[PDB]
Amino acid sequence: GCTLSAEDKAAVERSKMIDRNLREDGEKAAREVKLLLLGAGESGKSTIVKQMTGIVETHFTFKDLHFKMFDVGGQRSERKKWIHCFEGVTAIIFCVALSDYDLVLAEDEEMNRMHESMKLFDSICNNKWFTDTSIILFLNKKDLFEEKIKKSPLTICYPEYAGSNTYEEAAAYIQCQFEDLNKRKDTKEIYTHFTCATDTKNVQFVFDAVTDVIIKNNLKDCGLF
Amino acid sequence: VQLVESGGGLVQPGGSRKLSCSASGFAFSSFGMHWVRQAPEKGLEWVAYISSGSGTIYYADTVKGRFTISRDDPKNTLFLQMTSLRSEDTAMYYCVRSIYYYGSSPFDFWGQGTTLTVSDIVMTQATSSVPVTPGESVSISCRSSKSLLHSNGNTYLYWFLQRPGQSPQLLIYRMSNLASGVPDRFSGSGSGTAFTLTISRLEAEDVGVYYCMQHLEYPLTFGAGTKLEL
Amino acid sequence: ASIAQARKLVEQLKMEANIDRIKVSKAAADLMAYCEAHAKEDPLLTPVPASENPFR
Amino acid sequence: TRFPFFSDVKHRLVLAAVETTVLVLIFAVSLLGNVCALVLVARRRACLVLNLFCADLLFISAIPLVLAVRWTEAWLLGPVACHLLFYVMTLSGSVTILTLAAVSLERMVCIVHLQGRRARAVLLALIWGYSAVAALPLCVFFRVVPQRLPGADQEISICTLIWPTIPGEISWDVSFVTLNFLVPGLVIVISYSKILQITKASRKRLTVSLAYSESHQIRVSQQDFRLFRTLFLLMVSFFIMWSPIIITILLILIQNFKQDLVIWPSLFFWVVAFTFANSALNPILYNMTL
Amino acid sequence: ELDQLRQEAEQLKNQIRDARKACADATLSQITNNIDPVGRIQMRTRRTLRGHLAKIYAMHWGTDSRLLVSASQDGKLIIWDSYTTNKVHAIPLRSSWVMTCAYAPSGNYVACGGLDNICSIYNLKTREGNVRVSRELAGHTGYLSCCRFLDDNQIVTSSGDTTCALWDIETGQQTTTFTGHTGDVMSLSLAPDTRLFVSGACDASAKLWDVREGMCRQTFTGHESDINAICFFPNGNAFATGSDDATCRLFDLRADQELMTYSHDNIICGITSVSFSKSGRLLLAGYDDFNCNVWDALKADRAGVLAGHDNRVSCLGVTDDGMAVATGSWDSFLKIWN
Ligand SMILES: CCCCCCCC/C=C\CCCCCCCC(=O)O
Repeated sequence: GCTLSAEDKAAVERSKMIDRNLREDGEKAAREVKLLLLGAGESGKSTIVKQMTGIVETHFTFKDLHFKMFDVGGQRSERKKWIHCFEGVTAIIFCVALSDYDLVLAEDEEMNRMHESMKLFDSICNNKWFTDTSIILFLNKKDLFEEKIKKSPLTICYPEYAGSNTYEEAAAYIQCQFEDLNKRKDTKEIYTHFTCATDTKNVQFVFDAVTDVIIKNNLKDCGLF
Repeated sequence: VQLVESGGGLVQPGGSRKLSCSASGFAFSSFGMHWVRQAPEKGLEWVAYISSGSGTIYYADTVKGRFTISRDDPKNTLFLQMTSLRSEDTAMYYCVRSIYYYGSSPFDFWGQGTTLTVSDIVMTQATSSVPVTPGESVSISCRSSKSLLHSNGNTYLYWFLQRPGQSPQLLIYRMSNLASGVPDRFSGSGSGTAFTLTISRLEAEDVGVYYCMQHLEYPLTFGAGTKLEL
Repeated sequence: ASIAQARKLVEQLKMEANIDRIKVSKAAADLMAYCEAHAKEDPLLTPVPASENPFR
Repeated sequence: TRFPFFSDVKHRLVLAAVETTVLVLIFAVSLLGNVCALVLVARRRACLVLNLFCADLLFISAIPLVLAVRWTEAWLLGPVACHLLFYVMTLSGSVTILTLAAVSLERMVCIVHLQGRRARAVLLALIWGYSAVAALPLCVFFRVVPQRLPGADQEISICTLIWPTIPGEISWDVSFVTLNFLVPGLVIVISYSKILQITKASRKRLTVSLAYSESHQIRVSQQDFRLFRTLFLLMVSFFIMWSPIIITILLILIQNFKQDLVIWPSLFFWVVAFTFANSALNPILYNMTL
Repeated sequence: ELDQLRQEAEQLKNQIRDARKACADATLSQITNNIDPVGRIQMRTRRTLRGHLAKIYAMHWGTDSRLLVSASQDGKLIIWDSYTTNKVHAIPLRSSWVMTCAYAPSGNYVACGGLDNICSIYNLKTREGNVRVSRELAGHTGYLSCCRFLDDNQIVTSSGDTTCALWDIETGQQTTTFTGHTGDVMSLSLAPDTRLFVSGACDASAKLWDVREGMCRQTFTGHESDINAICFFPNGNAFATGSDDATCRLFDLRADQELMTYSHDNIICGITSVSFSKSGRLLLAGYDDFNCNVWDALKADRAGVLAGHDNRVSCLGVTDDGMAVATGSWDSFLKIWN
């Protein structure tokens, strides 16, 4: 500083301290896992939040790893104007209920709720903002599905289904449909888990999926994958 | 916003003494701090400066090698360690907060002062005292040995007022800008090496000694001070 | 309340269908006049000399 | 009894006609690939790999002079080129190997910590610094002596490597190969084995949890194979490409007390050319965009 | 009843179309065809502002034409000197999902907002030396898309609940609600006299509101997609809009018509921001193709291109003195042009 006055030099020093604080806050921010929570109505998102208006942000720590979970279900506005704000999240956690196969929406009594769930799922999978964002799919309320599957066949929602009206086959069929909604197989990974309101391993499952996603991201960045 | 100095008293010549200042009610760590002392001759002398990040420290050439200025942010405390005290160090020591950014007011709040007793750009104010009556306008002049107008367009002149029994208070910053809380009766003007402070109407609370200061380069220097006497 | 909304639209069109309008050529001439009158004051249309440009 | 480095009496002018082609092809291909690879990263930007390309280019700077000294039986190049020609390639080789080891270390650490500049600015200095304190005997101990090489009948000026003291030669060679060749190889092996172990541990974790449909296991297998192949190639290429010169150096060292003519004067040219060929593989093994 | 009202509404749309058509005696292109063209507008990057670590969404100039405020998704609202590139303030936000920011014309306050449906107003001039929250205005049920200060200690905001609001900051309550849009309200622009304002929405329409009465004065249509940006012409008698169909349009308030369309054949990206120069002869527009275009507002020709951003340009502003243009984009840099 040879052409600056004393006050200009002090202002430049203030700017450098602001820079130093911004860099520190950036370094702390980069170590947190950002998860975007998506689900249809009555999809068990409340239980998923419990186990781990505007936007709602939930913070937690597991195995010394910090997670930041963002619930956007309270917004009632065009997604395409604000969904791009979530480009760069570590993963999208998508909640689908297994008891909705024979239920219809209150708005349209002729529209199956699970087909709307698949429409949201494939709107999110094949977007242009989430081409490399992994999805952790939670199929909730499995304990309420194995008891009612015997009375309501999959043919109510899936007329082309051929097989047994049991949990073992129906769960795999639904998992296959949801995973096959994806088109970018080689870039996007879907991790499917079958859980319930009394389950406790959801946190470990999310931890494992996030660890794998971070490993793959680091391998891709370091030119090894 | 409060600054409390402590640690004063009588010191034997050649001894050592620490003065301290406790800050409360403001973000201490975001401000740089000055030590400015007033001798019994009632002139203001700038002693030391330490920046907000403690990376920049300046001393007056009379105290270099003997005084050390330091901070402790978590206690909001400013320290001054004085060694080899001389008879010329007897003074009222004031702690001053100062913040620097575009449009800021760098000498807004002064402390109360602690008494210590021991057993360059020249600012000229040719008039030592002006006889005044309430209700009349007054003009105080200050002249610098060097032009204070910098190439960036700013002129670094400050006007302060010290009332009897009180600490100095900032009135004008950078020649023409009125400090917060000061009534609009005060106005600053000038160019180059000539500066003028005008008061449209005096009240009972405008009595005291007015000082002019330059902040173009360190060390910071004060004027002799012009007194207004009823 | 669909009838209420229809009435709101009808009255908003009441406050739209009965307003004064001018010719497009007159508005274009007014824009031309404003652009020409202030042309010498626009530092982007007429580059300011470097000695007065605050950014280099 | 003093091995000539780059002089041969030489079946006539055909061997020169092919040695003047292979080296120029290596030079052109390595330079083009490295420069292109370097600039490819200039718009994709890591920081160490750039140094790898720079070291490869400074290494392949050598080819024209080694082929020039080979085009004749003597040097006719000067006692100062003999002090630089070999220290411009030993330095570059050491830098390349240490940069490879540093890249492996940083990749392994990045994978392990599941995610700076200062460290890099120092890593580069140490890498270049150690490749100028260890190659120092390579710039002071060469002399252009006429050894009266057998098969010329005249004294022929060859820039040989006089070694005044045997204990100094043995101690330096033992330290040079160990700290330049062996340690980076061990670092690379450990780093890539650890990366494979981390990947396999994660894949085992996501298999017990039953989080993979039958149809995706194929992709998982395909992905782990590709990862496995890439790392295996990166591990084995370092030893396959760099070992011949280390073996050659140890053989020349043991060639003083050993009297079995363990190495041919011509052989050291082909070994060094083979090493030059490594700069046509480095820009494609460590930059895989396919 | 319902049918009667709908039929009456249709006749009113017919008469408005007929009233507008009767006033279209000539086009603007038939009047400005004989004006000497602006030529070629060359601009160069003078300042680059570094320090945001995420996408920059909003930017606003101060009325001194020297201080900037910018908002990013890293949770930071930064105030810039922009002559020396020094940072003056860095305000951390309670919610990092910020989409809009504004600078008070007095320079004492800044405002911000986003996906938290709350407009936060900060006091820049305090005795403690730091910047603190002065107000949090809540009452919108959607994301806050744009906010602008008025000189009467009042603020106008627009949100994704399809409404606009005039807020009294000191009380912290809404004083006026502007309803009438049928889609998300994306942009606002205040008139130079701060007595009318315009809002552009996702129903492919813009509306002129009287900020003192709360009623809609007139509605402008013509865009084929959502309107992302809107700006007033300097004299207050016209405004320009930018939409997702890669077209800019100039509208006249007194003629109640569209005057000129700004488009070209190789531009297929949406428009994110629009602004006018001091004289109004140049129209500047930011696009999703990472570039910015300068159009001749009267001849509808492309007068220049601003390039150098590596991602979508999200915000654009011109100083009150007309000396410089500031652009911000998703690569986390701000640039100043002359
Ligand atoms: C790690 C080594 C990389 C060096 C690559 C360049 C190849 C070196 C070629 C000639 C250098 C001289 C080789 C012999 C040196 C040792 C001589 C000895 O004492 O036996």
